[PDB]
Amino acid sequence: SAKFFVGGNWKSNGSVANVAKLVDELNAGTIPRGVDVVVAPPFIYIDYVMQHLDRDKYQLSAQNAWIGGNGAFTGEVSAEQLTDFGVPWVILGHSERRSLFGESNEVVAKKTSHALAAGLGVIACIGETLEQRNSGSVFKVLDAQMDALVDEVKDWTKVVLAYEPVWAIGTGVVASPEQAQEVHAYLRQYCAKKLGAAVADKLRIIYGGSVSDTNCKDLSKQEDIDGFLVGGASLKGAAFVTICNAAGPKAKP
Amino acid sequence: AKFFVGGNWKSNGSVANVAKLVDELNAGTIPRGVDVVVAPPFIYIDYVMQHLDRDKYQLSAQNAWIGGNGAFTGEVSAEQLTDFGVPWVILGHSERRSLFGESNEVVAKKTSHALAAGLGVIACIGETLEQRNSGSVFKVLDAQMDALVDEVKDWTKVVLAYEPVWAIGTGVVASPEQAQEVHAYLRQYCAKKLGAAVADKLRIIYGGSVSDTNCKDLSKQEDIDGFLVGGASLKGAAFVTICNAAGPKAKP
Repeated sequence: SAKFFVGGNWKSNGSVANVAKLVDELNAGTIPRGVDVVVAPPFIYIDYVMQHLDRDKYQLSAQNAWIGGNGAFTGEVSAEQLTDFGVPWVILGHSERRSLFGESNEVVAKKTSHALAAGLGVIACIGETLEQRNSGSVFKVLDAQMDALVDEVKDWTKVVLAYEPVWAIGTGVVASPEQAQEVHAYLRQYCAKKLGAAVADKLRIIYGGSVSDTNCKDLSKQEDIDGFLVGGASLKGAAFVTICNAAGPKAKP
Repeated sequence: AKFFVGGNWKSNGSVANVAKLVDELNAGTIPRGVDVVVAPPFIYIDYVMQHLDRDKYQLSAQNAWIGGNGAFTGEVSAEQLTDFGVPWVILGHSERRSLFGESNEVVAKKTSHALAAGLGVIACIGETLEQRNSGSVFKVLDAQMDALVDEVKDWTKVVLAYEPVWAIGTGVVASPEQAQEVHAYLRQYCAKKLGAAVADKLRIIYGGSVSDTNCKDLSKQEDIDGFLVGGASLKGAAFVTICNAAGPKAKP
């Protein structure tokens, strides 16, 4: 069992007209019954998307959350401020923060366990780069990114494990179905050792490559691909709704 | 001069408190002719803008991204703030510099980028306890203020906030004479490099452990044009008191 998870990370994008336009487009789309669909607008627009996105079809998310609680931390938004505000999800550990802000695995893991205890669900992101794929380090790279999460996370009920290959995040070369499946199969039978196949067969291992309307078809057929983390297509309305429909029989109604 | 009173709520807030603070801020009266600026965390900027008094307060962002839009998970751009209605943004806060590693040049780049995007910047500077105990104070500000003068090409919409790191949450307050000495250096160092035409008009506000108690004594000093308030900005009654510390430094 794994309700298909399509995550639409808008990333640092959007105007007043565009967010209201994308809300109208996402509201006009029809999502198949039994699919978790989560949009993640940048912090300032959450109050509006919370108030204007159709509550039955989508749930909200935040693109980041502070490692600690409240206090004197300028700029950061706490994981407690979010649950009280009404946001149910948060993306922690994107490759645009592991690299550009120096967020290590132990920080992202601690960032997730603090957000879990704050009452949130975490779309915990992992993945290697072009530097690591060629050197064959994908074996170690994910096992070190994952162990930190296992070292911290104590309840995977609300965790969604996104595999974003950085050599495929912003560059448009979507990892082929047989590539992004051989990695997802690892994470499944890897979470079976540390946790236990009962938890692993229930966990959602979505995919966070360069997903579009075209290529989600052949990815969603793969066994250990339980969903998508969509970035560029999530800014286009019907482009996101198409990918939210590629679930098929993996959608528990 | 237009006495500049900032209020940086920092990583604080709830649905009740943020709402409660706007009622407390809308309640008190602000002297006729004072620039007062509050900076809630990002998620509450919508509510405050639609509830805080237009005619008595202005909004501010606690941070902005060094670049424009694009694939940057989490961050908020300077363009995303001007179209939203925000007129101000605090950049280079001492908690940003130390915890997240905002380099001296990044903070300068963040200030000129946010200026060219239609915003105004409350530029932050200051030294640590490591930097006063070794006497590196005047060297640090010269380096932090130089990098700005490099990027910033119009100081019309820039408020320069001095923030002693040793005098933040510690509770220690840079005494009225300690914070007037520094505020006077920065002015003759802005006449240095931008001429006395820019320096006299520029707003240099003090950003230490300001409260309704010790705001009366710092507001009288010569080169102190206001305050960055962090902790006392969360009490609507105490913050409006500090906004009245202006007196003749504002007038209309």
